[PDB]
Amino acid sequence: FRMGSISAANAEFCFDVFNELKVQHTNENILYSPLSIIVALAMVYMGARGNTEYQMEKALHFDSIKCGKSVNIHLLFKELLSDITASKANYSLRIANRLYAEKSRPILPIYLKCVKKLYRAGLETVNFKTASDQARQLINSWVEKQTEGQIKDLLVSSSTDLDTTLVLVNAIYFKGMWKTAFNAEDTREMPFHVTKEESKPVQMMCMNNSFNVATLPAEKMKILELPFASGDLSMLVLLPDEVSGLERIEKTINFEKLTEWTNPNTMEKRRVKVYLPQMKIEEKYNLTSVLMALGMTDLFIPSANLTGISSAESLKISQAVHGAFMELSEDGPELEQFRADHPFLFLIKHNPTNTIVYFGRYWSP
Repeated sequence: FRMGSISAANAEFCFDVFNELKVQHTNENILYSPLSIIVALAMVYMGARGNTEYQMEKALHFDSIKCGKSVNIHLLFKELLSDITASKANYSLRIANRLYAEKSRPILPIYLKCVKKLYRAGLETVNFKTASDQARQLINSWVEKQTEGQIKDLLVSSSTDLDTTLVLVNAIYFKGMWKTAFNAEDTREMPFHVTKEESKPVQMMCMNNSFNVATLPAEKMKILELPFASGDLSMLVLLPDEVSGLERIEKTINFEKLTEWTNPNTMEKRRVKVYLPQMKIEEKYNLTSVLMALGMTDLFIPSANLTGISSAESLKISQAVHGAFMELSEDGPELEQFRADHPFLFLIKHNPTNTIVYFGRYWSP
């Protein structure tokens, strides 16, 4: 299992991000890709030195797993992304990952070559100094095109100016299809109980088929596995038994607990009557504060050491922005109930590696 340590680092980072993200996104849907974020940061890490590099190594959990000392890590991420990025029939996963760099911060040839070999077309030089607004529009157009129109204005107007030197831009798009097709003649409006007092209407899909499901009364939850019609991704839905059971589960979830709850011992194939809201979600984040709070403070202040990217005097990450879009479309004996009509957590995983590709909270339609 070559990819096992990288999958584990990604999961630990996922829950580190969730713990920070949820502090400032209360009573809100959450959707992000720990994988696309960690790949973006690994690309920057390749050019970081000194304390900046050390902080990233710890915060990305690389301290537990040519182009620098961590070339193997870069090689494993490149291989993993190549697996999951693809357009098959009924499967489209796109990651848009780019570091935009000010013209007057010349890029070291070695970093440019390393990005070409390991991180695709992941680096672009632009004129922020005297064309920061055109640069902004060009960046946002690229993100918008790569996400099939779904992630618009990722870099907002206040975010770039003549002093911008580096912007990390990361977006992920996924559109897949349910394997057990939900028949649209059964989709209908049902109340979603955001709280015991507040309900909102949602288009609710209904399925009745064999599914793997963990039934966990000691944790007061059920975990449903939903395969997709094509690709090697699947969804897990963690549904609290109680209308307001989410908070207790968010306070306790981490990589170790998630592994315990999904152990194959208690995952059982059985007939399930599933109610699930239409899963089409978009979220955008400025992750600068979150990543500083995780320990990568140096990267975002003028004392950043990015001398493996450029020898220029001043250099730092001005903004790190992430946009995530996820959609699953449909196709044209007693049952266990799985009625996801109150807030829940969900994730999309890459089955061959157990890598978390998306992590999210469904709070409200």
